Amino acid sequence: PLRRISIKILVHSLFSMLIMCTILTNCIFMTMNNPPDWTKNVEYTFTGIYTFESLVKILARGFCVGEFTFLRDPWNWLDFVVIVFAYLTEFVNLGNVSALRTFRVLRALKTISVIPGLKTIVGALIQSVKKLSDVMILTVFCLSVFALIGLQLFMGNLKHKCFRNSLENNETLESIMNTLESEEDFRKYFYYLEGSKDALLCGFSTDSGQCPEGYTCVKIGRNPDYGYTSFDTFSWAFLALFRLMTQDYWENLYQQTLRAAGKTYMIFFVVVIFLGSFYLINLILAVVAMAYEEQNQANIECSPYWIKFKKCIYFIVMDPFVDLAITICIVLNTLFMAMEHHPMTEEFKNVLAIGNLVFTGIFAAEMVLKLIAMDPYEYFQVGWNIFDSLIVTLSLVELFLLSVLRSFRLLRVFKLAKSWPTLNMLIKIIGNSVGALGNLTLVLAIIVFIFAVVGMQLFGKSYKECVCKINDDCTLPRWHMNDFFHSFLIVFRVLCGEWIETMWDCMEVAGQAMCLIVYMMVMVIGNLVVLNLFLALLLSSFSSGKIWWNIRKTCYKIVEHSWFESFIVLMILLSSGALAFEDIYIERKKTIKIILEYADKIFTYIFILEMLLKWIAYGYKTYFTNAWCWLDFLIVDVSLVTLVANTLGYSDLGPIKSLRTLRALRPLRALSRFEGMRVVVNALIGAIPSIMNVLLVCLIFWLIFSIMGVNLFAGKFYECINTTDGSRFPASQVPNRSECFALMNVSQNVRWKNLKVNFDNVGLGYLSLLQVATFKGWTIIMYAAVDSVNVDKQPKYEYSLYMYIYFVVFIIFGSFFTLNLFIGVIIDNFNQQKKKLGGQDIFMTEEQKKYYNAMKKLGSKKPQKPIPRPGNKIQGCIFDLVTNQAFDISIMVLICLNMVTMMVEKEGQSQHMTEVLYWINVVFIILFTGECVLKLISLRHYYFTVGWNIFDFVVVIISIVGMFLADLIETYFVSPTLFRVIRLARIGRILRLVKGAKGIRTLLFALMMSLPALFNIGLLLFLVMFIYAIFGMSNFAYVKKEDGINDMFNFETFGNSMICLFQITTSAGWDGLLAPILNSKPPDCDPKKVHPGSSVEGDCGNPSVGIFYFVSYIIISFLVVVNMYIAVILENFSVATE
Amino acid sequence: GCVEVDSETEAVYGMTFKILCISCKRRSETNAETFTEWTFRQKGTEEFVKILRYENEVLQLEEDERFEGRVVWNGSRGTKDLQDLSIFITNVTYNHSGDYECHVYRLLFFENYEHNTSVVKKIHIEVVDKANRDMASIVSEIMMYVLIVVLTIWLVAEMIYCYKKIAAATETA
Amino acid sequence: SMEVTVPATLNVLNGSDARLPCTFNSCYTVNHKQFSLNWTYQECNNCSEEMFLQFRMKIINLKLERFQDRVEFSGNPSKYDVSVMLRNVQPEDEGIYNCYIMNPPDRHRGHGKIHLQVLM
Ligand SMILES: C/C(O)=N/c1cccc(/N=c2/ncnc(N3CCC(OCc4ccc(OC(F)(F)F)cc4)CC3)[nH]2)c1C
Ligand SMILES: *[C@@H]1O[C@H](CO)[C@@H](O[C@@H]2O[C@H](CO)[C@@H](O)[C@H](O)[C@H]2NC(C)=O)[C@H](O)[C@H]1NC(C)=O
Ligand SMILES: *[C@@H]1O[C@H](CO)[C@@H](O[C@@H]2O[C@H](CO)[C@@H](O)[C@H](O)[C@H]2NC(C)=O)[C@H](O)[C@H]1NC(C)=O
Ligand SMILES: *[C@@H]1O[C@H](CO)[C@@H](O)[C@H](O)[C@H]1NC(C)=O
Ligand SMILES: *[C@@H]1O[C@H](CO)[C@@H](O)[C@H](O)[C@H]1NC(C)=O
Ligand SMILES: *[C@@H]1O[C@H](CO)[C@@H](O)[C@H](O)[C@H]1NC(C)=O
Ligand SMILES: *[C@@H]1O[C@H](CO)[C@@H](O)[C@H](O)[C@H]1NC(C)=O
Ligand SMILES: *[C@@H]1O[C@H](CO)[C@@H](O)[C@H](O)[C@H]1NC(C)=O
Repeated sequence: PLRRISIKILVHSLFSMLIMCTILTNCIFMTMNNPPDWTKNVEYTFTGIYTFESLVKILARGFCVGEFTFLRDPWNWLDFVVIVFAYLTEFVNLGNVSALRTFRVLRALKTISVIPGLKTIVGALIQSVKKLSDVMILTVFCLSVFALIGLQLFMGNLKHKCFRNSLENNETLESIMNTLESEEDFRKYFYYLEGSKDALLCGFSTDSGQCPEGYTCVKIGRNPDYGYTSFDTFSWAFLALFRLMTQDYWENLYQQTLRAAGKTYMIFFVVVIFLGSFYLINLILAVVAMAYEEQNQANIECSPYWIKFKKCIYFIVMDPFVDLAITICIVLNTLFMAMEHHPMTEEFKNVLAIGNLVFTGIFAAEMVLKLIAMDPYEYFQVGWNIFDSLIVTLSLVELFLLSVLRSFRLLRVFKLAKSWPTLNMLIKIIGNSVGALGNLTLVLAIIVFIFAVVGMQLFGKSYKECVCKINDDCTLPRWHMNDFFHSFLIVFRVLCGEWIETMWDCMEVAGQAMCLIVYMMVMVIGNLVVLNLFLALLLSSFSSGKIWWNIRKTCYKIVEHSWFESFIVLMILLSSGALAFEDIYIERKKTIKIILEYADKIFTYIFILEMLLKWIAYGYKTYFTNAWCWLDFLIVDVSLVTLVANTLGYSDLGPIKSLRTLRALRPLRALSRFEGMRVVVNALIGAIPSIMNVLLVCLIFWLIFSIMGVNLFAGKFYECINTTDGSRFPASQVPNRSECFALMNVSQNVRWKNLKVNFDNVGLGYLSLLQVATFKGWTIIMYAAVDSVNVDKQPKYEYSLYMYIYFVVFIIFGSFFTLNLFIGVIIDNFNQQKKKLGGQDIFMTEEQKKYYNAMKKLGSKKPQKPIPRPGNKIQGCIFDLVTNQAFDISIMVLICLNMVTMMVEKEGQSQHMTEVLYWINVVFIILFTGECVLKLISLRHYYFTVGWNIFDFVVVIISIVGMFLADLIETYFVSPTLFRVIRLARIGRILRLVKGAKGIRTLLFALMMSLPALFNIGLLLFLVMFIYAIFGMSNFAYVKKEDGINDMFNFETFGNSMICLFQITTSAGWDGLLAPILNSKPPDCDPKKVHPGSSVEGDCGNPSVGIFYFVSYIIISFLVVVNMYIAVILENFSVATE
Repeated sequence: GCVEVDSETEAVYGMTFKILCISCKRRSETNAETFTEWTFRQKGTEEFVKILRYENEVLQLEEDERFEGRVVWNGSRGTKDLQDLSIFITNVTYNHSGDYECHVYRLLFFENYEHNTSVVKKIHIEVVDKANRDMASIVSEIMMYVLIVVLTIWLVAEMIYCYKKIAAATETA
Repeated sequence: SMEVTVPATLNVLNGSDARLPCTFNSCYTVNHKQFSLNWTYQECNNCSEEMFLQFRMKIINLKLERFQDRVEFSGNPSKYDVSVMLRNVQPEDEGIYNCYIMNPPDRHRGHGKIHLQVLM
């Protein structure tokens, strides 16, 4: 009988709602980190209602059967595990108190089963990972291959330390190393570049360097970053290269590996980034988007006086014109609030105030007028009417009533969405997020909550037990898992790709095993799964006599002769290369200096002759109706201007000296010639109008965000840094500027300094939002905002601590949503273009297109004639033994074991292990050559007719020659670098693995197909990098060295400028590179320095051109990243379907 | 940053000349401490006579009358980390012809470590009466003009060639 | 309290060697100037404590008359080990042995207490 009451209370809306509210209260209580004493019995009531739900459903389902119908659906295994773990932890349990407390966190995953639909959407997540399988297999394969490369190339190189030369007390390296352990003792013997926890690396090559005077490079001690940044073992190499693939802080590994092993390993980092990192991130995106869209489409398919007043007002509101009137009022109010900054005269202040109150009075008048004109019920009927009502109420709450009070006027700007179709699309997607895929945003919120509380329960005790490992002040770091808020912040900062800097600290405090487990789970499930689903979703949603005439004729013939065109291409290349040599080392090599100064005149003359020939051959009409000819004509005119200036003399005067730096634009004449660059420029030119539309929408989005940020953080970043150490004063003394200045004239070395990228005005706010949205430089702004107190007050450590939610909201919307919106609209535009152009790709020339067609022609559906068996029967049995699948898989397993014996190597291995590994490698080589030579004895005339067979031949040849060359090196010569780079030949034997792994051979063929469009994009990116590097060498050479700019990385020569620019291409470290430029106006500088060896003066850069340079370069690099992203997506689609 | 550039090895009589000796550090952040000493031998002499030593910021000159009153410091100012030891000669004479030697006694500074290095720059200058423009510059200018001439000659050659060819093709109809 | 673990009771035959084993565990790395270990003996629960061995930059054996020269240090402190050895145990050695460990920078002081009983 009561089984009926059980089922009838089980199936019930309010029953499900009460369990929902109970588990949300559970999720509220699981974030206490130290629950009070009165909470044990309420936790008991939680357990009681959970077990009451459980016994209710078992009474409804089982009836002494063995819970068959209750456990046939796995979603109740969750409930059962929850209740049993709760009971065993209530009764006697073991000592792993935190590691068993954390198990009650599935009371948060119970929400997935309680709330409807979430079951289906987590089903979609688990269906997407099943397709992500093969991409993850290929990801770990390439990560391990590049980890072996980096191992063989930099094993121990990160141990290089500049050790002393004058050792006292007859000590030696070992005698002091086994003696010293405190970091001050380490500092007394190594270099330790003024602040870094790790000793500075040096190098034996002439370029890497540079151990100072009295120090000699030697590899002793621990690798940098507590010992976690290293290539010594295959494990640490795989971790550092996963760090590179997810581009997490890869800029520091770049700088360290170059400083230790040589500047010529920029090649290794270029290959690693522009193949592994980019191609793999975008391959994950391609496969996630494919699975998502396939499942998505498979899813889809005085009463008279009052009425006279009413008539009068409803007629005078004059619908078709008062709309535009209040629209321009809204736009002027936007741009009137936008002119508020921290340095403000009281005149500007009261002007802003009166303008704002006038505008809000106008708004209130109009809104109330039309409300009682068209019937408050009919008014409140409409969303925009109720929005304007809300806005006027929040405005009038500032009648006679802190900046969050006023900063809710900002969202007036959305009123423009009714007239703005691009803002309509933006409103559509922003509302869709809380509507149709509110399920996905809720699943993300639940996952982030669960990982926050899991990380807290695991590691927050250790963080407090002793930070003294990861801190010297023995206080909590910035990003610690000790509170729920900070655990959530860490999970957010790992959703953004910045896991490693916090994983190091967490590893040091609480064990590498648990920290790797937790952070790898967070990273994978967030980034490579869910935060990819959002972008794939936006992508899918946006998817859905008369001698003159013969003179002109012969001139046309000569000008369009291929010989003349190639001659001018060669001269363009020469005249552009002639710019690499003019760096700070040009006061030396005076012979080449003079040679280039005369070659520049020769080039000016040649290009003027070409311009005049093109004139005489085309006509002024055909010339000046061509953008390429217009650009060439402009550059030739600038060249002629500077030439006639330097020839007439009297020319080092201001404007013409500035015109001289525009010689950096000489490489632009190569766009017109190289059609690879020309087609990518045409694609970008076709895409630029939609870009401009969405860019205006996102600029006004960011303007809303930046006016909010300015109201929040205007002038609250000034702190008293103590110039020697770079440490903010303790805020117990000197709590404000008036005490900072007393300190500054009682002592000599304190500087009340700003942050130089802040929210002091809307321009700097746009810059700070750019940094926060790029995630490269955001942390200094976040720290200063959360420390902010007031305008002229010394910050206090996390005094606000909740402007972190301002930054979280700004990321989630302005950065996340708008950059994914950029991507969506740009892919939609590129697909519109690909369809307009007859269905052809839009990044390849036509020669490249037919190359790529004949390339994809290898995607044969036909199995080729295997080979004709020989008549000689012993060779025939050899033949079948060779061809059998057992033989194939045996060779595969031998290759895997070769990979394993390459992995097992490490730094500081003993001589016995080294020699036994040598002998295992040589026997591997012998058996590999044996199998290849016997299959050749079988297929003498038919073996080399296959690409994989010729690759096998090539790799066995290169491996045998590398090992015999190591033998000959031993016997004859001495070259460690060449030794290692020749040992690198044996990696082909492992690269043979993709012969049989089809799920990764397919994606390798996809990358090979994408290679031509990638080459055109790389041509254009290299020309943009050349132009920017020449601009760098001209302007930003001689800047002060800080952050990103040092001896190894700066714009002083072409090598240094191109390595800095390749670092920036991935947006990595662009804030650090821009920070030494942004400072002028001493004491940020010395504007009249000497710089021995050159006539240049002053060691800072113009902030205007610095900001322009770096912002424009990161935006152009973003657009070409989108270009390569589209190439990857298109070719993955192609290889999958065909 | 700093850059070591070689001095100019050809003075001219009755004029002024700045002898370059730039010796920068391997790491510019280091807080070194440097002074300098100059030794000089005339042409056809077996000696190396000290002429002028620049210590922390005082430049005191030796008893040599071959340089007395016609030489002044032309290096780093008020730094105490000199890194640029360049000497200026006013009213160059015929006796300013020989091998100079630039001593750089750089005593660095570290945590509890004070290195003591020394680099020696030797500069040989030969005074003349008229400034001879260097053969590299003269051949570069001659080659510039030669290349301009041969390029325009190639241009006009192909011009008239194609022109009379297409004229023969024009009067074919 | 500091993670000090020692056998609460240690039963040893008269004439045998008695290792008094205690484990001290704390975060950080031990410092020689910083790490200090003290051992005391009492004949009974309420009895006055007699220090018999200390670590202060090195082991100091106080050579108490009551032990003759039978006390030895038996532990590598860097390992969190501070055990002592009492050779050729005698009936009068019965009593309470206390290990006190104060380790900078750890503010807390560990304390292990062993009741040594001498068989017959
Ligand atoms: C928002 C976001 O990250 N969506 C995803 C998510 C996952 C994969 C993915 N595809 C990627 N493929 C290859 N490399 C990358 N990274 C490197 C470049 C990073 O962007 C820096 C940037 C610079 C200037 C910008 O423009 C400006 F200045 F802000 F206006 C905007 C951005 C993003 C990560 N990403 C994308 C694009
Ligand atoms: C800024 O920091 C430096 C050290 O980082 C402080 O310099 C110390 O000053 C005290 C008192 O004069 C000396 O006893 C120390 O020897 C100094 N240390 C060093 C490394 O020089 C300086 O005092 C700080 N600024 C202010 C205003 O206190
Ligand atoms: C800025 O901070 C200072 C430091 O406490 C405040 O101190 C005032 O002036 C002297 C400091 O020597 C104190 O004896 C006074 O008692 C302080 N004034 C008050 C009203 O308490 C100062 O008030 C702060 N604000 C400023 C200077 O505007
Ligand atoms: C410091 O105080 C002196 C007088 O006490 C004053 O002349 C000087 O201008 C002050 N300096 C600053 C930076 O306020
Ligand atoms: C060298 O000295 C002259 C005057 O003797 C001075 O005008 C010149 O500026 C000095 N050179 C440098 C580089 O300071
Ligand atoms: C150099 O000095 C001589 C006299 O010693 C004098 O006649 C001559 O004019 C001077 N020339 C210059 C350039 O100082
Ligand atoms: C230069 O040297 C010659 C001898 O070599 C000497 O006679 C002459 O006096 C010197 N010049 C000066 C200005 O002392
Ligand atoms: C060593 O330093 C002393 C002064 O401290 C100096 O006189 C001497 O020339 C230096 N020696 C070297 C070789 O640098």
